[PDB]
Amino acid sequence: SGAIYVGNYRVVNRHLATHNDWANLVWEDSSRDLLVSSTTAQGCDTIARCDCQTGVYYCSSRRKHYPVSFSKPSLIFVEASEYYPARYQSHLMLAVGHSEPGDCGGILRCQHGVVGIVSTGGNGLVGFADVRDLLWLDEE
Ligand SMILES: [Zn+2]
Repeated sequence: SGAIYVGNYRVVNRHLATHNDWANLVWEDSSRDLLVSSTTAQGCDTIARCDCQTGVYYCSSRRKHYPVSFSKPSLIFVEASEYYPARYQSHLMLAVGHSEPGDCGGILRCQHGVVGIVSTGGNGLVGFADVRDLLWLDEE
């Protein structure tokens, strides 16, 4: 589990979105595993605006933050998980690292801020749903 809180926005994995998230929907995209809902309170996370390929992610299943290299956001074929079939996921970045289903929502961060959240795992790879292209999170 985990979210990003920027401005009046809450960013979560679409497959973990709550009723309250859907009842306050701003934007969602199944192909990215993302959903954004509106918040009453201001959040304090900063979204990275960059093309970094190194950062640190939180892995809840090891109680650890791991420094990783990660790939460019791309359309990647992902094996079946407990929450999606095998499919193409868009705007996904991979690193070599541990990722359980419960690790979804863990933050990947670089020097510029939050890059994205854990979305995929297996075969010794962790996949992150990029948010750096969602420039509208910075405004309105
Ligand atoms: Zn960066």
